[PDB]
Amino acid sequence: TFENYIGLQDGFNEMAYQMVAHVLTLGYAVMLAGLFYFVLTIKTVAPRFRTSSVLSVVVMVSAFLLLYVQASNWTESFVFDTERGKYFLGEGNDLFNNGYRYLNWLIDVPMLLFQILFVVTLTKSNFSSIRNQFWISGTGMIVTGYIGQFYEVTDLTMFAIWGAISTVFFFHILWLMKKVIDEGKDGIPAKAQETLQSIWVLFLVSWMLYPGAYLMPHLAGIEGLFFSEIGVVARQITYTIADVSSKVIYGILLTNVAQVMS
Amino acid sequence: NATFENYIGLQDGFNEMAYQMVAHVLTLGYAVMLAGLFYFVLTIKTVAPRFRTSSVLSVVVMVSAFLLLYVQASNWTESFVFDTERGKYFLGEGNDLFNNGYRYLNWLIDVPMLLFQILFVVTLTKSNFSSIRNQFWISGTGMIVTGYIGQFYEVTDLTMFAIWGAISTVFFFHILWLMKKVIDEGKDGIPAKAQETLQSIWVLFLVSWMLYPGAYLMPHLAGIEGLFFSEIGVVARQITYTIADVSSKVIYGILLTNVAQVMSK
Ligand SMILES: *C/C=C(C)/C=C/C=C(C)/C=C/C1=C(C)CCCC1(C)C
Ligand SMILES: *C/C=C(C)/C=C/C=C(C)/C=C/C1=C(C)CCCC1(C)C
Repeated sequence: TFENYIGLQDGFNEMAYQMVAHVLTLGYAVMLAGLFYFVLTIKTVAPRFRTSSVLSVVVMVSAFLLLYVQASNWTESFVFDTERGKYFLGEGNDLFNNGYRYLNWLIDVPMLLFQILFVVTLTKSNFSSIRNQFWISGTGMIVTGYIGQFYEVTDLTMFAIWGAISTVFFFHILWLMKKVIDEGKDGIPAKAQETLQSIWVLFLVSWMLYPGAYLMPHLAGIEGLFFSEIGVVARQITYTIADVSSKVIYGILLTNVAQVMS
Repeated sequence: NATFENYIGLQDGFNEMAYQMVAHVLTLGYAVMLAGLFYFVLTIKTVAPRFRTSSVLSVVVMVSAFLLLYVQASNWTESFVFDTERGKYFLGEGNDLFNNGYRYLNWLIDVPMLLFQILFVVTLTKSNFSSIRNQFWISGTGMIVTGYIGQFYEVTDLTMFAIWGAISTVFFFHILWLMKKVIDEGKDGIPAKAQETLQSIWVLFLVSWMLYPGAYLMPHLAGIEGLFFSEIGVVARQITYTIADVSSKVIYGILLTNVAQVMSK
């Protein structure tokens, strides 16, 4: 409950509050933009690759609704105070919770992991085990990382152990994902492999922003510059930077591969 | 292995009346979506800011429903070729009507939005907003996904048709149970006029959403399939789907603004 500590203790200034709102807003705006693209490029690809576009489409709705709800929740959860000149947390149900983002990833991560297996062929690996290990590891990554965030402020020590258990589940993801890229690369045109490598480095970078934002409150030391409203701002841009990269750009690039393969 | 509309269009064919009635009801469909879009943009100012998230969601539902119902109308016109020997329309050139993908893509997109938006209007006393949303999404998505999968076996494998269709009804009965809770809970504490509208919303939700399995699963469940395995059944199902979409999207969103307008006073 990092945002609710800052939101109630220090408060949010007008710039910070309206930035998180605006960033989240264009976040769900580009989600619907990416959805428009994936529907249009469904007959651009062969029937074999149309499962990937649907997975992109399904991912687009869920990210939009998440970014949509979190944008609405952010607008309503913090009420302006006239005497102090800041926005403070207030009472209701349906308050802004960054853990809702986690539960979204619980289902979005496997889809984003699966849909490349529908684009990319597996050589010297069976589709079942790869997909099956993707599922358990990514799910195991998110659930324990979900747990650690509960101790983001009250217990930094549990925040450490739980958040570290998941980052090896992360390292599992990258260790199963690399061969998917590798084995699927050779055999198809080299330009599609170059795309696929860009898809890998993009994969690498964007998926580090999610533990990187998980480390925003305690980056400039435990309670430094980022244990403030700017650390709350910084976290929500980062997520929005990651979400476009991890989903829209990632799916757009998986389609180019599917288009190149006809 | 074959869609109901594909089999009829490839084997039996379509006489002029049936062929033009499907396009007619499809064009009427997106016309109602475009007209509903006018209402929602025009009413966005009639509610307090906290309820414009629901109105804009309706706008989003209208745009995508309009666009996707539009492509279906265009595809229906372009996918069939007239045969002068039979006086009928036959799907040609390996046109599969996209396996009704645009129809199911439309449902895949709109269903979560339709379920999500009522939480932006209605206030909850006992339930966890995030968990309701997650369940809504899981059930709604699985329903349409399993509906699209089983739709390929309606003419071929009755066993596979039943196993996927029965799975879609699991998700469906779960949605009904959820939507009933949200509405019954959101009635507490609000003016009785919005309570009455919320009940009309429930009844409308119940009936309209029921029309989709009615046109797909209930013909086989009652043994009336076979009488509809023709061009008549293709038209009857499309008309039912279109009436259901107007009710579940446009009429649904209108009543939501009426609740938000009462609570915005
Ligand atoms: C569309 C959403 C995406 C791709 C989410 C990705 C999630 C992760 C790579 C983040 C996992 C975490 C860690 C590696 C460290 C501990 C906490 C987490 C869950 C943020
Ligand atoms: C606006 C889009 C809507 C409301 C469409 C929703 C679809 C359903 C409520 C129906 C789903 C189905 C079943 C319950 C059983 C058989 C398979 C379906 C997809 C027709």
